[PDB]
Amino acid sequence: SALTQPASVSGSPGQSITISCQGTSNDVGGYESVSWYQQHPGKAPKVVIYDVSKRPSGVSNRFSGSKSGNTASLTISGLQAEDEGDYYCKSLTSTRRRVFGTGTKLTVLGQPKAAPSVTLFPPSSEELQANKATLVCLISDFYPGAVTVAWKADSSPVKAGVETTTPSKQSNNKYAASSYLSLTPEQWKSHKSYSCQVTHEGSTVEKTVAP
Amino acid sequence: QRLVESGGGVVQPGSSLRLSCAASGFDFSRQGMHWVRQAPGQGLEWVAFIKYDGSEKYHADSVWGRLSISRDNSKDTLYLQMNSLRVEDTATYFCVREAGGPDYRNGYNYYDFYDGYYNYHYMDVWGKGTTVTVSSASTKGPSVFPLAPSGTAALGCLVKDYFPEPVTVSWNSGALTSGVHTFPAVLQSSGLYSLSSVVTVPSSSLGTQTYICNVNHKPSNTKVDKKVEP
Amino acid sequence: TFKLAACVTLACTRVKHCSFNITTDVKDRKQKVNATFYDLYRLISCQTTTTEAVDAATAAKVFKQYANDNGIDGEWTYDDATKTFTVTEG
Ligand SMILES: *[C@@H]1O[C@H](CO)[C@@H](O[C@@H]2O[C@H](CO)[C@@H](O[C@@H]3O[C@H](CO[C@H]4O[C@H](CO[C@H]5O[C@H](CO)[C@@H](O)[C@H](O)[C@@H]5O)[C@@H](O)[C@H](O[C@H]5O[C@H](CO)[C@@H](O)[C@H](O)[C@@H]5O)[C@@H]4O)[C@@H](O)[C@H](O[C@H]4O[C@H](CO)[C@@H](O)[C@H](O)[C@@H]4O)[C@@H]3O)[C@H](O)[C@H]2NC(C)=O)[C@H](O)[C@H]1NC(C)=O
Ligand SMILES: *[C@@H]1O[C@H](CO)[C@@H](O)[C@H](O)[C@H]1NC(C)=O
Repeated sequence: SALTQPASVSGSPGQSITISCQGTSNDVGGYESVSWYQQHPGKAPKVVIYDVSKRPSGVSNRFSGSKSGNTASLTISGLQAEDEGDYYCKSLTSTRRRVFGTGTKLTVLGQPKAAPSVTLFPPSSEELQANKATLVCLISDFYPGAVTVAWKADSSPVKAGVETTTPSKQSNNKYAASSYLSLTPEQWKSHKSYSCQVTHEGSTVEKTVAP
Repeated sequence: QRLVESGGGVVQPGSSLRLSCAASGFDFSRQGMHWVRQAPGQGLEWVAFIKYDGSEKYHADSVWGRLSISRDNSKDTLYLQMNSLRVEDTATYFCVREAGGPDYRNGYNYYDFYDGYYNYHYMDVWGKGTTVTVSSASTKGPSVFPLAPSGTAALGCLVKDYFPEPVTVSWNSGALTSGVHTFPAVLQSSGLYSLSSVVTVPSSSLGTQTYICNVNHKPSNTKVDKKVEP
Repeated sequence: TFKLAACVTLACTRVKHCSFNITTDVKDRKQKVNATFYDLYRLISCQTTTTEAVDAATAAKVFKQYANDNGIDGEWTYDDATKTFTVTEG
């Protein structure tokens, strides 16, 4: 049973943030053996705290740890850009197993908010001629790198045949993402229009296409 | 201290695979070792731990006893025997060292049986990991469709229904790199991957400049060039 | 005559599995010993050696030297009813 962590936290450079890690009396609460790992994309995790509050050699003094009852916490003070990444707690358990928390994505807000640009492509003639159909919703130049996507057939929500990527960093350091709606050619031709609606920081950008 | 995993690959559910991890730069036989895994885009999951002398081992409920840890100290190697594989076993698998050493008290350094280290309860060395992908799909090259542009215009290529990862995409044989963005793949319910690549170009250049996406899927030895036009 | 009981503390769990910590070829290091008996509970294992002396005081001086020579390091207790010195490790 994974230790409970918040899905995400965020803060501005220079600020402090704290990430919790909730377990039981047979793990977090039963030993002084909670450790924390920082993970950057495409790399192995790296320990930043162990035994609840101790720092491995070389780790910045800005990282600290504590525990009360069945909940442990990692605090990072004076946030820097390089702190951005995913953080995982871990504890020894009463059966000598180990167990990780569900992980927390930390965002360090290092540039101003930027609204997504959206381009929606209809199915190509080549794909329709292959008896298939895909709408492609391309989302670009936004920050921070998180969005929600909703598809609509006319004005009715469509949830089937949808796949969406996690936002990826552009060369200009903003973010882009993609969403796909698969339909049969019959579905595509039957509806009056399709919409891809992208919600970013509480604001929605929409594009529409029609046969 | 270095750990190097191997033995990963692309396999089908029900199959078996044996992962190995070669250890160097420390005294392997005195230290505990783990496997930890991470499915793509998901969190870390502890898989198993084995004591320095192999006398005791522990496994997560989710993997007992399909995945079994063992070690051979005479070869400085850690193993994970993976049987009856399931799609949900798809992950990067990391070989990982348990930090350890003496128990210091009353002015003495205490070691376990045969001078083994006691555990310090954190992980201090990781390999780069080995990828395991478990799927009912078989190798299949992509179908490539153009994303036609409707003072800038976006256009691109949809790379559809391939297995396994990865595909690479360039534009105009690599001559065009400004404003190009190739997206991560999505894994569809069908078990096949799809991705897209797009480029932002001057609207004025359309009908003058040719745009072709060059798609390469090495696992199926497939190369496709698709011209993308208005 | 007085006697020296050199003792070590055992932890035990018909085969009986036990362990104790013993000093090693390095004096500041100790290692857990795999001790089994064949026909956690704590036990004390002793071996006893001898001397004659005029004093309870002179006997200690001697026994102290013995222990120091052998590498026995622990707590010392004396019972005059049984005139026995004891050194206990652990
Ligand atoms: C020969 O020498 C050995 C080694 O010194 C000695 O082994 C010790 O035995 C004693 C007595 O039985 C044990 O004491 C018990 O300890 C219980 C707590 O143990 C857990 O926590 C320990 C402390 O951990 C913190 O600090 C350490 C760094 O110091 C850090 O690494 C941790 O992460 C954490 O921050 C921890 O070291 C210990 O680790 C052992 O077990 C884990 C698995 O759990 C394993 O992975 C390790 O490799 C290691 O073996 C463990 O996690 C404590 O709760 C308990 O207290 C209860 O009982 C006592 C009575 O003994 C009561 O007084 C008390 O009120 C409680 O009811 C007790 O104190 C100690 O853990 C052993 N040490 C080790 C390293 O194993 C042998 O006893 C010696 N043999 C003889 C015959 O003497
Ligand atoms: C301890 O010794 C006994 C008897 O030789 C043996 O059965 C057991 O495997 C040993 N324990 C370890 C951990 O080596």
